[PDB]
Amino acid sequence: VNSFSGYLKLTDNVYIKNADIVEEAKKVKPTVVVNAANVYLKHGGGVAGALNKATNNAMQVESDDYIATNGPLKVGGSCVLSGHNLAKHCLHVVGPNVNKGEDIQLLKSAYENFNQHEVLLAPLLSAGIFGADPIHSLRVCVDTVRTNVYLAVFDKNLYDKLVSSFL
Ligand SMILES: CC(=O)N1CCN(Cc2cccc(-c3cc4c(N[C@H](c5ccc6c(c5)S(=O)(=O)CCC6)C(C)C)ncnc4[nH]3)c2)CC1
Repeated sequence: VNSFSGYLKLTDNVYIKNADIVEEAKKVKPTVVVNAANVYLKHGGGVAGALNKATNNAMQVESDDYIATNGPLKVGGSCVLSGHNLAKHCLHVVGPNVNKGEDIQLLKSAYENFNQHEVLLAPLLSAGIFGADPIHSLRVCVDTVRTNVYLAVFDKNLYDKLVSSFL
């Protein structure tokens, strides 16, 4: 299905919309929804907490079972788990948190995880309280992702700065 609408195409493979990723996931029910995860898959705030709350904590129960069996992910790494009622699959991706001293080179590695899936609904990796320059995160996305990615950015002011810089 992947019925994305209202998206502005920036490149042959990158689209963007001023929207809440949770609301987009409920409407579209995409094949893959990307979560802006941490290495222990603990979804307490921001995007991760919003996606987990939309699943009524089912994402957290499943995440805890994955960590118990496989251990933590690494910064720049990912894992595929159920999307529950939001998507067929959830691709949990760990972008570097520069506000806590993690290296920005790892942002490229985090975006490279998107390439194993044909179509993804995703947030701007490492933006918000993760501390990275959001326009720089968009540049890395454009230069790294080669499959089709629909970026949901829930802030019209940020969306307008991204569309203006990209033009
Ligand atoms: C109608 C109603 O009451 N609502 C509204 C609330 N809605 C649920 C709801 C509640 C709370 C938050 C969010 C939401 C935040 C968010 C989003 N934020 C962006 C962003 C990008 C990357 C990262 C972060 C943030 S972070 O979380 O700071 C750190 C990780 C990396 C910023 C605009 C830069 N981008 C996309 N979708 C979103 N969703 C949503 C349920 C439905």
